[PDB]
Amino acid sequence: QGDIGIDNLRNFYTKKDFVDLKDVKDNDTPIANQLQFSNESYDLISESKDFNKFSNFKGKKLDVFGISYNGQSNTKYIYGGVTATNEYLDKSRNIPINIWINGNHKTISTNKVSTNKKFVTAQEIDVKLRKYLQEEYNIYGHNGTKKGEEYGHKSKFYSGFNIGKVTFHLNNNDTFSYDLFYTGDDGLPKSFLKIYEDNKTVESEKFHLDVDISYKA
Amino acid sequence: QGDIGIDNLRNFYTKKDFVDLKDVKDNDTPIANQLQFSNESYDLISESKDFNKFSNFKGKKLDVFGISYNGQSNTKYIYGGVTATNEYLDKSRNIPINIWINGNHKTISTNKVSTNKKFVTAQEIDVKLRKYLQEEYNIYGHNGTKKGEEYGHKSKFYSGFNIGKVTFHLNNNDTFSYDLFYTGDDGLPKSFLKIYEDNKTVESEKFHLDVDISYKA
Ligand SMILES: [Cl-]
Ligand SMILES: [Cl-]
Ligand SMILES: [Cl-]
Ligand SMILES: [Cl-]
Ligand SMILES: [Cl-]
Ligand SMILES: [Cl-]
Ligand SMILES: [Cl-]
Ligand SMILES: [Cl-]
Ligand SMILES: [Cl-]
Ligand SMILES: [Cl-]
Ligand SMILES: [Cl-]
Ligand SMILES: [Cl-]
Ligand SMILES: [Cl-]
Repeated sequence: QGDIGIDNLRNFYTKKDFVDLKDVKDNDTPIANQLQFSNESYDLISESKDFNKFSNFKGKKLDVFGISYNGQSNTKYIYGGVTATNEYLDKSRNIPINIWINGNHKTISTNKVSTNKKFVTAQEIDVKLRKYLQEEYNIYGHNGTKKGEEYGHKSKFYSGFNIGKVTFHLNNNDTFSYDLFYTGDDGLPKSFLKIYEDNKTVESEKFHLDVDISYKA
Repeated sequence: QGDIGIDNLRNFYTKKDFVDLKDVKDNDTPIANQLQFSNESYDLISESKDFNKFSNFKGKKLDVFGISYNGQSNTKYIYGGVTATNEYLDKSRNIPINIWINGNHKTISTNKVSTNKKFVTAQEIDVKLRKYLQEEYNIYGHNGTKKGEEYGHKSKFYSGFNIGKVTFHLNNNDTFSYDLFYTGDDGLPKSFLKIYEDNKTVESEKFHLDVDISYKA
């Protein structure tokens, strides 16, 4: 009856704790499309369509960041999220953001959207960004504060917004974008998180974000 | 270590065959809190905290319905489950159900939740209901079909749900409820089935069910 994608976007992007593993050794299985990181409670399984990258990462110490969802028994899944552990930046870089809210542009940078990775996954930046947008603009509704109240509750999220895009602007002239309100075919994380299966990375010092949020009735 | 309550709720409510005995004579023991029904393989022992009811039932022909669990040697236990054999309905009555799934209400009646007893145990209705909810909504996970796939697998049951209630609405009214995810203190049937020890009955023609299933992390 309902759209499970609404609660799932809000939960998985803004309430559930992100995966944040540093310098963890992959288990080096024969599985071509997965890396696997074991701990005392569960195994985290990363899936990617970049088999060549994953082959190179087999048995290496790696960083993992993003959104996980439940697997059978003591397993959890994440799409991509994996980076190498060869070099880092000397400190956290806050990613510069150009943001348009109902067509009105401003700029912001925040400790809440930052990385010290030399190459960071687009996933890590995106999930941090959406958590921040929920905090500041209540984009998915029910953020639990008064921040973003000025935009109303007209959308099916009980928010002011139902259209939005994050655009990664590379030093290039290249870009790529994700839809902030994409719920996949069924509103389930196995579907909507699949956008991260390329394990796309960006050079952290050499990109910025353009963000757009709006409403259409 | 795991939560044995997960597998036990799934097994005892949805895989293990329910006790369904009709017009069986109690053995008329001196035991105040138990009735006993003997067959060629084992004795089924019903336990209740309603000593007055059990005293009245001693040595009578009775109906027994619910969930049994293992006793020593050739014995099995059930909490309550016992009704008299004086009168019945002319055919089975499907119990009307109001159900909320993630806050969305609909109505259903089904042959799978029905009784022809004039007074039926809340136990019989509850266990039938939960088997039906597993079939239709995969509430306890691993139902073995695609029904309920649309709710996902985020919960520790590998299902879309971790909060739920069945409410018996009497026509007076008077309600009482059971928690659909209660596992008792230890996850064992001797514990979680104890909710049925009152041998509570309802007048079958004069009640309906309100059911609520949802998820929180
Ligand atoms: Cl499981
Ligand atoms: Cl990398
Ligand atoms: Cl509004
Ligand atoms: Cl909307
Ligand atoms: Cl709402
Ligand atoms: Cl999809
Ligand atoms: Cl780049
Ligand atoms: Cl069993
Ligand atoms: Cl009775
Ligand atoms: Cl009917
Ligand atoms: Cl899910
Ligand atoms: Cl859970
Ligand atoms: Cl009643």
